[PDB]
Amino acid sequence: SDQQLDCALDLMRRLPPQQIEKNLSDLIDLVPSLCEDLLSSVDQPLKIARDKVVGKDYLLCDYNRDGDSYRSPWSNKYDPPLEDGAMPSARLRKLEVEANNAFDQYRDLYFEGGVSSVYLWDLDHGFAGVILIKKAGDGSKKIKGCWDSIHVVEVQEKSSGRTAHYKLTSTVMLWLQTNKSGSGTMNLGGSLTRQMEKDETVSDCSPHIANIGRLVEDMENKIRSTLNEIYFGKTKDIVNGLRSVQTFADKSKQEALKNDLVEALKRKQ
Amino acid sequence: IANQPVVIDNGSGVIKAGFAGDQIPKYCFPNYVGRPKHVRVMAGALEGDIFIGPKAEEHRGLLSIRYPMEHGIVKDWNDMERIWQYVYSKDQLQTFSEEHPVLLTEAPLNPRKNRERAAEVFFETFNVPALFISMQAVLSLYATGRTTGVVLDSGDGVTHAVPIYEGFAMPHSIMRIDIAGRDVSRFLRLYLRKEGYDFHSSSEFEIVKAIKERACYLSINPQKDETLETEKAQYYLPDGSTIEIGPSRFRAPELLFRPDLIGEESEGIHEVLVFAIQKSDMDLRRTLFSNIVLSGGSTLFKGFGDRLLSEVKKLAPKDVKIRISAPQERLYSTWIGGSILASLDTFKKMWVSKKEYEEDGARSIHRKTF
Amino acid sequence: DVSRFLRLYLRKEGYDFHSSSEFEIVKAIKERACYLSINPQKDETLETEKAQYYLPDGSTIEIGPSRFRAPELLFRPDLIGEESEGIHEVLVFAIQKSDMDLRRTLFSNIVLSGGSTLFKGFGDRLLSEVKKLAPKDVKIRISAPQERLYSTWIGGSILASLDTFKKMWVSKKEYEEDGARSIHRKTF
Amino acid sequence: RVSDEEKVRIAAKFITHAPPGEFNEVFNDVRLLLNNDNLLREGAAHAFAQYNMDQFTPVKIEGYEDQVLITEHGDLGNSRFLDPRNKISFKFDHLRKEASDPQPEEVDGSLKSWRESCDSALRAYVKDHYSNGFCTVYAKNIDGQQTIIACIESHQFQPKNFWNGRWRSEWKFTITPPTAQVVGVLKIQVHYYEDGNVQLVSHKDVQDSVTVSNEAQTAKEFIKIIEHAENEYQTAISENYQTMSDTTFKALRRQLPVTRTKIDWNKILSYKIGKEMQ
Ligand SMILES: Nc1ncnc2c1ncn2[C@@H]1O[C@H](COP(=O)(O)OP(=O)(O)O)[C@@H](O)[C@H]1O
Repeated sequence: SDQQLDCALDLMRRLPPQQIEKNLSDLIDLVPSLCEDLLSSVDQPLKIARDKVVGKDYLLCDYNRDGDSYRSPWSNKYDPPLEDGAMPSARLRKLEVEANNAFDQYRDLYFEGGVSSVYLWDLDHGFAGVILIKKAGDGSKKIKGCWDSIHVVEVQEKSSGRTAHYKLTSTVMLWLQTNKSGSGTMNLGGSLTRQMEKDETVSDCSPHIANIGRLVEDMENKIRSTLNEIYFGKTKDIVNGLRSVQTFADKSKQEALKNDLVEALKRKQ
Repeated sequence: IANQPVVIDNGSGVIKAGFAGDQIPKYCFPNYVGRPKHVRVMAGALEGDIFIGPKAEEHRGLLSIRYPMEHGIVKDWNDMERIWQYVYSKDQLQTFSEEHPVLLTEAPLNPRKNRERAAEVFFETFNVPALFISMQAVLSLYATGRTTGVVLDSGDGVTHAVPIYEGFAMPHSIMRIDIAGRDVSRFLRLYLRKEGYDFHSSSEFEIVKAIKERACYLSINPQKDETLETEKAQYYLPDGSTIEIGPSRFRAPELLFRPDLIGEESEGIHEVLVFAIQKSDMDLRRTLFSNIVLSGGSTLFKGFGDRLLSEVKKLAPKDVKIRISAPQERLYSTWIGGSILASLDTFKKMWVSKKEYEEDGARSIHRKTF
Repeated sequence: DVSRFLRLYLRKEGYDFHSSSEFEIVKAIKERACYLSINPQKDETLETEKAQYYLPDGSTIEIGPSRFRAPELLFRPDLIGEESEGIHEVLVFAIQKSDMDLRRTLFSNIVLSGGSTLFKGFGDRLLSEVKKLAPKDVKIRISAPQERLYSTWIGGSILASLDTFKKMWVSKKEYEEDGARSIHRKTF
Repeated sequence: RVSDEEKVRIAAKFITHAPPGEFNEVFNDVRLLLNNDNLLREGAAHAFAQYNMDQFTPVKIEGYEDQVLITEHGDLGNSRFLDPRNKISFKFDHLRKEASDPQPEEVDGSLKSWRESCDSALRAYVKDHYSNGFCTVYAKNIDGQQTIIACIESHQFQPKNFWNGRWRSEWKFTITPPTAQVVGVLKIQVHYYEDGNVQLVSHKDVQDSVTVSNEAQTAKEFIKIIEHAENEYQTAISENYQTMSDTTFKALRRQLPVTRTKIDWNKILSYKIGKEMQ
């Protein structure tokens, strides 16, 4: 049933990014023996939890999925009440609380709201973390958007000397809508994923978390940019290439002179 | 009229013009209008109060230099009319603006209203018999003679990347960002203020422009060069003074690669070129990566193409053929291509005739020009 | 510089002050005999009451028009012969060269400080000038606390008295290790 | 465990959301997955009928070289859509994508004059603004009302360039003679997946009216309303793409912060910015 899995992933690849959760559950309802085989490479939105003791929010994924509970980084507690989970290193717990702090600053600077979370775990010669960012559109506004970001980062620290090897994998799951009069309703799905790795020197002024912050910042700038120009301009190009606004036989004139100049440019070769 | 056509390049900082057929243009003057600051008292002083060309360059100490074209757009049509009249004055053409064909370049993706008002000016004020408008990229590839390629030119007001296929600019993949050499000059002025040598005057701003054009190079290492302590290469002011530039002669041209230094939501020139090629189809990426021409005046920095090659290696796909050509006639590639497109026999049908415009309007030009 | 230009105008009045220890008397005159005209030109086309002034020497100086045109320099540095801008243009350009999403918030919060903001009719003229340069129907609000001379010092007293200041300074050891680059590194 | 009757709703859900030009691939990924061709045979057959009747599927007519469109508004049961052009009935295999039985449809006669009239005017319009367009006009005396259901469809299926797109357009030319409230819809679905995944889904609920003055006048006038709304809609869509870096995305994620600078991570981590003080 391995070909069945390949076609299943391609089906999710071509599936409409509006009902990712429901249709993923449906596809799992086909072959439930292949269920938690798909929940590793099928990108879907996030789940907002609620830290009761702190009064914050924290997102849900597999990295915080300790057993079947979730480690709330604002409290380092598990919900459902599992007092047998895998607590992170106390060292990494302090590094994680400052990580959550720095990314709250990051999130507030670019997203001006939204929910974020940064979990962490070990490595033999380093550590690794995940960065969840979920920005839903302004509910008051008509723009029904939902920015979703997941950043798999793996700090492969070298021997000593404080130089590292920062491996990072990201993912953006966009969502957009406008109920504008000129467009009626213009829905706009979309999703990206990239990888980047750099070896920035670690120091007392340049900790690991700062290097990760620069990488996440650059990565999201590239993804948002890349999206907006390449992919969205590509869609605009497709709509313009399908139907043209200019009347034909006028386009035959401009394309006529265009082919004339094609002959002119390829005439003096 | 059956006479030689006049090719005009509306440079954002340096307007280049002259009759077609000529290879190198013999009439080049900057794009600004200066008015006298001080009050004239003595009789027999200068006459005119509006200086353009070499007169403005000689009397910089009197004129309050202002620009009429910022970021490709025209913000003062009176000044552009005066500069267009100066092109036909007794120092650049010594002819009329109503008895010759006229070729006018423009930056790509410009607003419709600019072409509209330019047509209004060139057809009502000047009674131009033949007027044709074009881009500043098509002409550069025409001058280089290549067929397909990506034009990365940088004027004093814009840096646009245009992938051209067989002599035509694909409108579906033109990239344009409002950043250029003038903004680098302003950024450079800010660093000079951060060094002591502050030049807070427009008549003194061209000295900063000369500093940009003479002692500014791009650094390959964005951090090792940043942490250096250079030899502080001196520069002589136009009076006899000295400026120890130091650590700001390279940070100032870095604006063209990251516009975050000025705080503007855009992308660097290398990223602009990457997106300009990736917006196009797969069928030409291998050829466009091997066909890049660095036109434009602002692309003359010492080490611009080298750092571009390094950044494209960091952004383009796996070890693809990255060929970037550096023509020595970079400053006038667009004008040379203008002479090429103007001296064509087929050119007798692309210009919008005077009667057509006067009886139809600019909409007819938009339905006819390209 | 306003005092310097005032010295020039006092010379044009006829009273000469050129000694270095007399330039201070010119500063004293700027501090207690100048004001800002609301209308910059309508008041210039009139003859004021020409109030007197008592020098430390005991003489008497009638100023006249050299009291409102002297601090006019701040709003027009053409009088000194310079292509710079006025104060109002510094505010409007500082606000407009920012994110468009913060312009209203910045126009609703303007704070003055520094001793030159103590002239009579300063804030009122600044409001008029900014209204002429700001876009229509945007609430402009200029605050002017009573400690404009002590604003930066009181702010220093609040900032340095915090526990985060320990981590905000530059230690002597650090300066001996890195050098001036450590200061430019931790300049904020 | 899930029953078999729910698999019909599952396959229907996967076919009714298949992007244009990618139906066969959804079929392969559902054939090699549902494992019972009988269940998806009946259920998915109805789903195929839906997916091919709603999206104005391009069907080839081998006799007259026209490539007519199958619109939901015309059928006689066993894929017996009535081709208005050439007055021929036809069967069609939704999977084979090949029509069958070009029997010369003995149409009862509803608005055949309007059918080819507005069809002709729309053929001119399609040949004017649509590159690979296709027109089809259904004439029907629906529930005691004469109507024209002019449909427009254009598409580009380029799998080598990893994209698709199918401009679909319907115009219920309600022939309510005193006031033809021509209300239709222009739904668009565009997919692009080169090194990623992007889907554009839109539609404009066009609403316009005109009195049915004459036939040729309302034919070309129907084209006038059509050219108006379509030029308007395509242009407006392009400018929505133009104003997206600063408005829609800024609702989601800004390009640069409100301070227009990068993040001094060394500053935030080294000390608290003064957020504790207000
Ligand atoms: N040696 C140089 N180094 C850096 N910039 C230069 C040099 N020489 C000329 N320039 C730049 O050339 C620019 C002129 O723009 P230009 O390309 O002439 O506009 P256009 O291409 O629209 O005519 C100025 O910004 C100036 O900074």
